[PDB]
Amino acid sequence: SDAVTIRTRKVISNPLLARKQFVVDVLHPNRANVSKDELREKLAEVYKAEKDAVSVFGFRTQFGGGKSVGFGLVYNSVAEAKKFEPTYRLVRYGLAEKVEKASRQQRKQKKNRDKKIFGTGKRLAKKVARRNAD
Amino acid sequence: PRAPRTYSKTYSTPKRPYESSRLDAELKLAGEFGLKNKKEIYRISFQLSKIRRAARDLLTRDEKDPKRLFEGNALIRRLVRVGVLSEDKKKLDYVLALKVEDFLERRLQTQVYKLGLAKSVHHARVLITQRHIAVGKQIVNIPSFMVRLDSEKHIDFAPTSPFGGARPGRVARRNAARKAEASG
Amino acid sequence: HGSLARAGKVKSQTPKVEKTEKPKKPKGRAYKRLLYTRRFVNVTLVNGKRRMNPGPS
Amino acid sequence: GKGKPRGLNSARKLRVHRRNNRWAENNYKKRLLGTAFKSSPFGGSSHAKGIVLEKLGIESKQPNSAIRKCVRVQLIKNGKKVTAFVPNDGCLNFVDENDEVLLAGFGRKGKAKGDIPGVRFKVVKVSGVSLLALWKEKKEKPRS
RNA sequence: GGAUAGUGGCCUACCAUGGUUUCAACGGGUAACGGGGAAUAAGGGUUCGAUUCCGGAGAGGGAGCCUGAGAAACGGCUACCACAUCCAAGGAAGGCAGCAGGCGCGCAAAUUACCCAAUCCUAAUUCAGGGAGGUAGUGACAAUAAAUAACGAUACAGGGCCCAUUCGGGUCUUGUAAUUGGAAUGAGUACAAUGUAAAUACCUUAACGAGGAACAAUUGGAGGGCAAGUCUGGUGCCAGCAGCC
Repeated sequence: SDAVTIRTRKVISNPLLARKQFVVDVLHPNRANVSKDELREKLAEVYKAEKDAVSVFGFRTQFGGGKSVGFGLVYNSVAEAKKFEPTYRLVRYGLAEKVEKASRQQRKQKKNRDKKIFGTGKRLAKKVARRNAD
Repeated sequence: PRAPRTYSKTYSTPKRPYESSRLDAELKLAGEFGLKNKKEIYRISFQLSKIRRAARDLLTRDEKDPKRLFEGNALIRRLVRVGVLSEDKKKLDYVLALKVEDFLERRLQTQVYKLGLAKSVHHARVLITQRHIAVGKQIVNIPSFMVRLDSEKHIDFAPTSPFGGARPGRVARRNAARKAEASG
Repeated sequence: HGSLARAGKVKSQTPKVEKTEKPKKPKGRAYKRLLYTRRFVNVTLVNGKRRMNPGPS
Repeated sequence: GKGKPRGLNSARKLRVHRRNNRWAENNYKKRLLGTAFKSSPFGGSSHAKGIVLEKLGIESKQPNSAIRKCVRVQLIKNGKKVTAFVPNDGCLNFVDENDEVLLAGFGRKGKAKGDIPGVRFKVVKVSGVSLLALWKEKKEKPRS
């Protein structure tokens, strides 16, 4: 790009979650938009921590272009990020795997199934076998 | 459950519709200040009516009345901030007197025309809505602006459009491709 | 006089004429521009009382 | 003098006197009695579906001379018989019989509009097909 | 005195005959839940308020009750009434005025979708669950902004001023135009990033995207109130128009 000049604003250290938080602006002219991974590597080298440790979310583009503004958040390390952050944030960064599930309606259906069943099920299985034998 | 969003209009239709004097006056205003809508005209008249009711029901009160002081100073402050009022006429009777023409000349489109980036208020309109303008370092595409005079000091063309550079044009590149094929 | 018939008489009996072609007119602020430049800088009909639809006189 | 008392403790006399005079007023009466809901055909509703049964050739009141081509309608929710002015030209031929038409009022709040006596209501649609649309051929009525 | 968690006709035993009323009791009606408020106004006021918030009532109509701190619970039981289902006819299971969705009623009202990412709540509890809630789909209910077109030169017609050397120039005008040219982005396609739980939209910007045949703004109305035809054709108190005349 041409002079992104990523600049942080309102920085503050929160030692309780053991992190530091700020609202950040990038100035991109002659340029469609920055990317999240680009922003993360830039903040990792300007604040020296790690790429998988620094985080970002938001980044609305100001009208007409020429700049965007969002929230950037660096952690004390990768392990701190992994333990504290949400799974959706980790998986959109690529640091973890989004566990696959079915539809919520299907989870509720199987929930109703094993709610209508009582006990483990082996006895009912043997009973249904002995019943459907004839 | 979600607390309901306030909404309220910013215009009011005429009490009595068909008065040729009124109609010709607001048509005069639209065709000289480059407008599309008697809606917009009513809107400006509604702002003027709002401030006029405020001015009346404030100047009704005695001097050194802290209500009069506070509300009149805030009205003065925003009127000087927008430039509809001057920087040396603070006696509240000019506020009683002020004009839809004053509001319209403080708008952006005819301001652009006075600054000379248009050659016609309609040209100013099409430049505003096609975003070949910016008052600060960010583009705006609304005629109805009520400028704050820092914009006035800071007018220029759109940086991210020709007449302020950075690109020749969509149809410019189109014509260039045409001439490239012709030369080829 | 037994006229519970004849409905649609003149609408059926009318000689069908159709709208001639013409360019699409200015829209919106352009229309108000046309109205201003027709009514005021065009001084075309100011005889005594400013007609707007002059019948052929 | 003037009639109306003036004492500082007679507001009761004032309200009850005013109550009687409001009963003498027009719209207070029919509103508080619910004539629109108990005796009027619509039931105070803005419109109403209906089924035409036959045609009527009401002549125009004086000073005028015409025949107004209205119709006879029955409602559904009520089952009351209503007359209705088929407004425009040819629309009667459009709305011949059995049609599940829509009716509304004239614009005079329970009275007849012009030289059209006995009629307070008119037709606006035909089974979900508008009469102006039929008249200008922007749409067309399902034939069957 | 019983009952209540508690006062008290709350209920019982005995006793006195009282209590409310034209300052509208009691009975009837209500398209009556009340209120914070909404429309509307010089003042006074009138009308509405089912409806996001507060307090009430109800779970098809009534009655009863277990568990529990808290229910007269209904997404808890028991019976009756009216509804309605599955039957290998012996029997069994239900209450969408919860979210979607359907029939009917009508003038009159959305998808049988995605997510717990937020806002909160619950549990033994950070971790789970939540049609509470958020997202998207339908959506011209209402509100904000705002495209549909502009600009230069070429053929006519002007107004100041210079020459006042005739009606020659008109320097400059501002419109009239089967004149001509450019540049100028948007609607829509977007590669993409961003958006968000995942998205789809907004904003961003590549690449593609007008000369009107282009990308085509309708709805009312022209005798008055009430602004806008003494125009053309058809009709002939017929058809029809018109809120009032």
